[PDB]
Amino acid sequence: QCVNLTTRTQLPPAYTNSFTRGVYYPDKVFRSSVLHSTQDLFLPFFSNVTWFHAIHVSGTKRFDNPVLPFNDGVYFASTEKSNIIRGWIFGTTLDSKTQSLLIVNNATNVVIKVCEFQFCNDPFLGVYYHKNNKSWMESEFRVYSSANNCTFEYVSQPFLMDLEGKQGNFKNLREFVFKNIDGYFKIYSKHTPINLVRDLPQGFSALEPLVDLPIGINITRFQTLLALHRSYLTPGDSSSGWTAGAAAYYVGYLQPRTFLLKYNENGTITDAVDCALDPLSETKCTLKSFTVE
Amino acid sequence: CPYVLGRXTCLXCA
Amino acid sequence: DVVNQNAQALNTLVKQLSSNFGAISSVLNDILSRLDPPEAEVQIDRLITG
Amino acid sequence: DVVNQNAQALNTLVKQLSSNFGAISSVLNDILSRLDPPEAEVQIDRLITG
Amino acid sequence: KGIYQTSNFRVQPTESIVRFPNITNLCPFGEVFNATRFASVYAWNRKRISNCVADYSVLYNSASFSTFKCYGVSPTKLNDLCFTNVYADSFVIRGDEVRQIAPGQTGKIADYNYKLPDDFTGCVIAWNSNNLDSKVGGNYNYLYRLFRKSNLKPFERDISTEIYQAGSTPCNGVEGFNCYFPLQSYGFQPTNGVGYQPYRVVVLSFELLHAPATVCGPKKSTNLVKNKCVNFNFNGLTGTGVLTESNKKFLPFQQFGRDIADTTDAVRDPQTLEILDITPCSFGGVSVITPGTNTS
Amino acid sequence: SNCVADYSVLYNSASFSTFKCYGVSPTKLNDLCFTNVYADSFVIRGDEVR
Ligand SMILES: CCCCCCCCCCCCCCCCCC(=O)O
Ligand SMILES: *[C@@H]1O[C@H](CO)[C@@H](O)[C@H](O)[C@H]1NC(C)=O
Ligand SMILES: *[C@@H]1O[C@H](CO)[C@@H](O)[C@H](O)[C@H]1NC(C)=O
Ligand SMILES: *[C@@H]1O[C@H](CO)[C@@H](O)[C@H](O)[C@H]1NC(C)=O
Ligand SMILES: *Cc1nc(C*)nc(C*)n1
Repeated sequence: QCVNLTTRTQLPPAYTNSFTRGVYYPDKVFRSSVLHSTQDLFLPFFSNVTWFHAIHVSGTKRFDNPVLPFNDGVYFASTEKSNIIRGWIFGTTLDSKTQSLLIVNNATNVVIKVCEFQFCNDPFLGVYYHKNNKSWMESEFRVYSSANNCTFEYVSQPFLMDLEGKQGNFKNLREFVFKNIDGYFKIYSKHTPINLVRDLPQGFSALEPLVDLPIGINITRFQTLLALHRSYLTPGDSSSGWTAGAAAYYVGYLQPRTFLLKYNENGTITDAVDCALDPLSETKCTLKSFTVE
Repeated sequence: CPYVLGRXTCLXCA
Repeated sequence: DVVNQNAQALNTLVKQLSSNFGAISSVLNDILSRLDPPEAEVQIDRLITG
Repeated sequence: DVVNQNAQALNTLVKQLSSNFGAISSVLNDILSRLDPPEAEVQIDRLITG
Repeated sequence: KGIYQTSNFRVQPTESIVRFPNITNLCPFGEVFNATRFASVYAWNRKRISNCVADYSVLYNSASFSTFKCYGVSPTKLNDLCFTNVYADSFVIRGDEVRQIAPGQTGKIADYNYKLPDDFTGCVIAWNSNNLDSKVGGNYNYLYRLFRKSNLKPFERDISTEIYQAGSTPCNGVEGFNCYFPLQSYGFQPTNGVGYQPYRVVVLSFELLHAPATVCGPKKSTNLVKNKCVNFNFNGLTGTGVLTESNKKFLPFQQFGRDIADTTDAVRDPQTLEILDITPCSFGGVSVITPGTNTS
Repeated sequence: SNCVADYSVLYNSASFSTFKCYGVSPTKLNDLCFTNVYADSFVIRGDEVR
């Protein structure tokens, strides 16, 4: 059932730099040792991306799951150590009057559904820590109150998913590009092992294509689903007796841009030029070379 | 008829 | 004569934008405001080639 | 500069085989394996002109 | 007398090669074109088709299609190709609204119910179904969206039932004067004239010769020969050249490889997943020296 | 003359069997203005509709 969370500490939003991220494979065609120019919905180089935290200093307490616009596609970056970001919510009004897309990982399966969900104001998943067994077990799944008259459903193969709330450094970076073109929800993704404390790291990673879902719906807003922690160390009711594991995620927006990608000898995209960034990069794209005399 | 004439999905009836 | 030849070449290049080149019009925006992108694309391709 | 200009001209001539010239594709074999001889004649005529 | 250039040295192909994936099942023509029930046009049904052979000649006993129009591909090539991801959109419309299942069309169905993209690759199939979807008292189970505030985007499905404000007074979620339910019933009767009779529409959408393909036509694959100039047919992509072993490492979502001229010079063989390099057989210029045809 | 060409009000009661526009795409018909509009109405048989 829908639980409105409390004990949130209000801070101003944070912003960071995207550097040279968000580049994905534009097609499914092998090229090697080439410099290929293409125009697509890309995240521009050195973009002002929005930064959202999940932290319990205890002493600010941030659990950021706002409703953001979708625009022409979304770049999503998640720096995590222990499995906090579980999926997303896509739609227009996010109630029973319209059709919406749920992508979720409920620690056993990956559920992709397209239905008229009556979404909660504060949707989240939950892990409970048991002192008497030293185990982290999934307890709560409060995303929607109803799901009626609906078309697309997918449940993946079962798996056992690690839910221990580890401490230290952010160990995994997961980057996604979401597009909604001609009734197709295109998801591009890449995972990278990292070791850092905060902020979005600089570097290049080419997002290989993950899936295309024929959902056929209208999408203007989206919302990330996070998982909180409850234990004997966090007493109270359902609204207040909770804590947040540390995670960060970063949101950027794609626009139609012309990029110059570099395929090396193995066929992997290793570098890119954003031709509309500065006149130096426009000269780089005109020269079809990364080096300017 | 699922609805009367003029109502529901039978607005354009008669 | 050199100055006149260069100015005449530039003015001919400007005046050649009024040709149709076998398309239905010479204005890009008049083609784009009367045709959907499939039927517009043929006329835009004719203007591009010309 | 002479060697560089000649090699650049030949490489530009090779690289211009990737253009569509208003046709549906740049590969002859992809056009020929998806169309009958009439519409393939149209697309190959566009490629031949380019 | 002199020396004259001629045509370059060309080598002709020796045999023909067809390489298609190992697929044995036939495509569900009975489940798609002979289903017991069809969806409404506002809630049109999309079905994914994979791992089968598109032998549409088995439709020839029981199809009788009145409309069959393909857009990105000639019909006579349909037996020689492979299709990557195939979707079948099934619905029922009026006879007069079949012409609205073309791209770049306006009308009630094309704006509020079902829209095709401007770059549409696939085939629209429509046939009369007055003997199935019509009854004597009138069949009113097929609905269409009559009222909407904006046109649909391509391949977008709207199943909302919000009350449409047709005038200036707000509806407040209830119907009445100038406040109408957006879905309306088709009136299907056997005595209706043609154009007021039900028509079943199946729209097949696919993408050709750029991705790995899984649905393929009724072509028998041959043996894979190498180191010789042959005519090849890899997953519907034809051509001529010499096929050799390659050290290219294809990513799992890739099927073809292209060079700087954007011609296909690498391919993954669909039966045995090995990377082959395609190299054209014609190579090398030829000149001829003569002392004159008059002299000798 | 002097009216708004809102043809969506025809969606209630028309059910046209032939609708073919020649100098203009149908999807552009909501975005344009028309100068010298004439309607020629008559009755034929079906085989002469082509
Ligand atoms: C069951 C759906 C299979 C879809 C296969 C992918 C598309 C390949 C082409 C199929 C053509 C559809 C049937 C055409 C029948 C034409 C017969 C006629 O003209 O009377
Ligand atoms: C949660 O908050 C929203 C908006 O403030 C409200 O509409 C809803 O009724 C609340 N739900 C509960 C269970 O308090
Ligand atoms: C996760 O979701 C799937 C699909 O609804 C369900 O079968 C499974 O039991 C769920 N697992 C948990 C732990 O809730
Ligand atoms: C999509 O949703 C937005 C907001 O609800 C709406 O303004 C827009 O018209 C919708 N798009 C279509 C094609 O209906
Ligand atoms: C029986 C019936 N039903 C509908 C929806 N409409 C008419 C005219 N009649």
